[PDB]
Amino acid sequence: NYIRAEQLFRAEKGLRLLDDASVPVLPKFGDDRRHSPEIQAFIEQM
Amino acid sequence: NYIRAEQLFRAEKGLRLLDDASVPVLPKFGDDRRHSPEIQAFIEQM
Amino acid sequence: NYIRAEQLFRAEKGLRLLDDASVPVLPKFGDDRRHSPEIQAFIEQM
Amino acid sequence: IVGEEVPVITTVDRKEVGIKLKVVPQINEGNSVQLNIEQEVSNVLGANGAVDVRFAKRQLNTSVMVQDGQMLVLGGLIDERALESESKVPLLGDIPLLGQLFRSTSSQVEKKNLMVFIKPTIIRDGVTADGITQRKY
Amino acid sequence: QYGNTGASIGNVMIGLEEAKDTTQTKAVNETTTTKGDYTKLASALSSIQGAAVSIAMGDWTALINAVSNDSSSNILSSPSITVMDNGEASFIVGEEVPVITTVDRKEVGIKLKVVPQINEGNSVQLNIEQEVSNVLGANGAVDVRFAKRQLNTSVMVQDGQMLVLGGLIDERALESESKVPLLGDIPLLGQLFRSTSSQVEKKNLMVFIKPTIIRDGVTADGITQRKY
Amino acid sequence: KAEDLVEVLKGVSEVMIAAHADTNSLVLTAPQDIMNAMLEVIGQLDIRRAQVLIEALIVEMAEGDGINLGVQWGSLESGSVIQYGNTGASIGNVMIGLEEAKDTTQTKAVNETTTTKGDYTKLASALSSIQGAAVSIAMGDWTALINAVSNDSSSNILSSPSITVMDNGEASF
Amino acid sequence: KAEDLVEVLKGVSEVMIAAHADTNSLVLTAPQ
Amino acid sequence: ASALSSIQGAAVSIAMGDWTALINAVSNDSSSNILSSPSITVMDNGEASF
Repeated sequence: NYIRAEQLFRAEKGLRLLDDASVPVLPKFGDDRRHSPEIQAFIEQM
Repeated sequence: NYIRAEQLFRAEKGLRLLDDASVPVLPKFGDDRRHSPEIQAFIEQM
Repeated sequence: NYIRAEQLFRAEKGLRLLDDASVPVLPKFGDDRRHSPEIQAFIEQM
Repeated sequence: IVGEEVPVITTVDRKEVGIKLKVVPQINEGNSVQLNIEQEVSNVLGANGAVDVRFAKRQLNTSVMVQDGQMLVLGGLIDERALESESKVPLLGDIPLLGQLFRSTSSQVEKKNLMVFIKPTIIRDGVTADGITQRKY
Repeated sequence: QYGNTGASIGNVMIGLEEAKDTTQTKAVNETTTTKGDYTKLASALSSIQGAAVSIAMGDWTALINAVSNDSSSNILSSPSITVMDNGEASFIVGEEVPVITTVDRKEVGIKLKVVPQINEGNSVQLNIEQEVSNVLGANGAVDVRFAKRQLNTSVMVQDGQMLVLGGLIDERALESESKVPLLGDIPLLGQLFRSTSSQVEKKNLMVFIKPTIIRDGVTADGITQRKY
Repeated sequence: KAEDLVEVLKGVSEVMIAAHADTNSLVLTAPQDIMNAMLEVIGQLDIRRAQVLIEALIVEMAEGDGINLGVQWGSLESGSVIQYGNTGASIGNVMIGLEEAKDTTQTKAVNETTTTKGDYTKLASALSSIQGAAVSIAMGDWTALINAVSNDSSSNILSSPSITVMDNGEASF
Repeated sequence: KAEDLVEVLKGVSEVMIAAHADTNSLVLTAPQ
Repeated sequence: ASALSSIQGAAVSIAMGDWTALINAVSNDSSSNILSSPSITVMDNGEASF
């Protein structure tokens, strides 16, 4: 959770030239893998 | 506590060009790791 | 105490361009480590 | 192996690079197959700088037990990178409107995925081998 | 003049004078003109990262230089190898690179070599050797130098729970300064005679491991189905 | 591990003890009493191993300071210098460099007169080593070169590496 | 450490003394 | 330049009637003071390098 906190803070002030969803951030502890927000949005449609 | 005292003194007269929270300083004896002041502030909001 | 005497004499006529508290001097016999005078002054405030 | 033998200094020696799969199955007396597997995917990269060519090599060699006709995942890698960099005067580059004139920003995001799966199939009768060969043919 | 800065006023002024157009006169009435090379000025400016601004006032040229380099890096790579109990597995995504010794083939990259054995239920014991390398140029050295961060240990992890093998937390602050001294002490005008170089570095590494025990075929199919 | 255990149990047996590696199971063959003994040894050598988290902490704090100031003198017409090696650059190389940098003229009468600009390479070689203020005050052909600098340095470093280990096991990091 | 102790105890025994390293425990077999 | 490079001090040429008297004088005063103490913590009967 220390690193995850660091990475969430990296995502709040994000890459200036790129979308803030592109910065790698650990999943919440114990939740394994998550699809990207856009990809996740796409998946629900199909 | 000798080194910690030295480092606190380094933090009182800090880096002139950078924020004084960027100088590494040992945590108080026995307290392990602390988030940065700004990061800590961010964490409480979420 | 011979060397300590030499070093105290080095501290009486000190570095001409630098503060005389910067010259290393042995602590009084048996007293182990001492904080610098300025650092010591800082410590008491906190 | 589908690939190429390339020579490498040592003298010199012939080393094989490419897609290579070396497998040693043994069959539980029905269904599940045990696999001692050594799997590599390589290719030749120029040496910069190095004494001799450098092989890009991703291999995993493990021992798995897979059901008869079902797929099982041997291996994988999921890699993500974000490298941001910046330079500025500083003070002038802080201004919101004109700051972009004094800043140089270099941002990069890399991502990579590797999965290695294996599906055995047990051929016992001749009609099974003919059934598989017929569709792959 | 200061060494903290990218380029020193000496090479800059010398370069600017070499860049000027020189004229060579021989009277009696020949006068030749020639343009000077920029190679010294080009050699002086090549190292500038930042703002280097020459303000010429009364033949005294004050060269101001200032820069703020802000860098960041964020990396997650997780390699999973699926192993038979008590069996060993190697995993490498990387490259074989030759190294003098003669020469030899040494593997660099993400590599995980694990030898699990299973407590007859739940907890898994792991003899693990884990390395993350990459090739760096040799400066100066006889041969390429591998950047290598590895930890090889033996841990005992519960069935489906994550455990932290290793880590590093590194922090650095390097401040440097130069001044006349006396003039650089003045509060208002001191910044004219000072050269300050400050730097703050920070780094974090955690290495975690999650085993999962596959016993039934439905479990392997359940994992393979989601990773697929 | 069976391999470790079989080796240990050889002596207790003295019966055959064979380690099956892949199943990590060891096969005991003995009479009844020796069997009940070796099962009580194996029972007590099979215990769980606690595991330590070793967290080192390394603190390296450096600090530095220095003040180098002095005045040098020179007259190059009849070469006479007050010259010092403590300083960044010595008045000799500086005055020589400044003279080499001047524009030289070469005259041949009868009425040819040529002019040529001098190189800075000696002056550039003299100034390259200056860290500080080197200021030449020229008074009555005596050029006094003052030089003064205060170098204040600092360093602060914390790195702590933690390796998590099984008890009695060794770990490299 | 068991390895140091087993070596030392060989003479006292003179019975089998075996050092189990991973548990750092030594197995004694002797009369009462 | 080769002759002056080695001067540490005052070298002053007084030219009088084509006789040039070169005076040279210097006082080099140096000092050094150093304390370093390394402490290694050891198990009894065990050896430690630092």
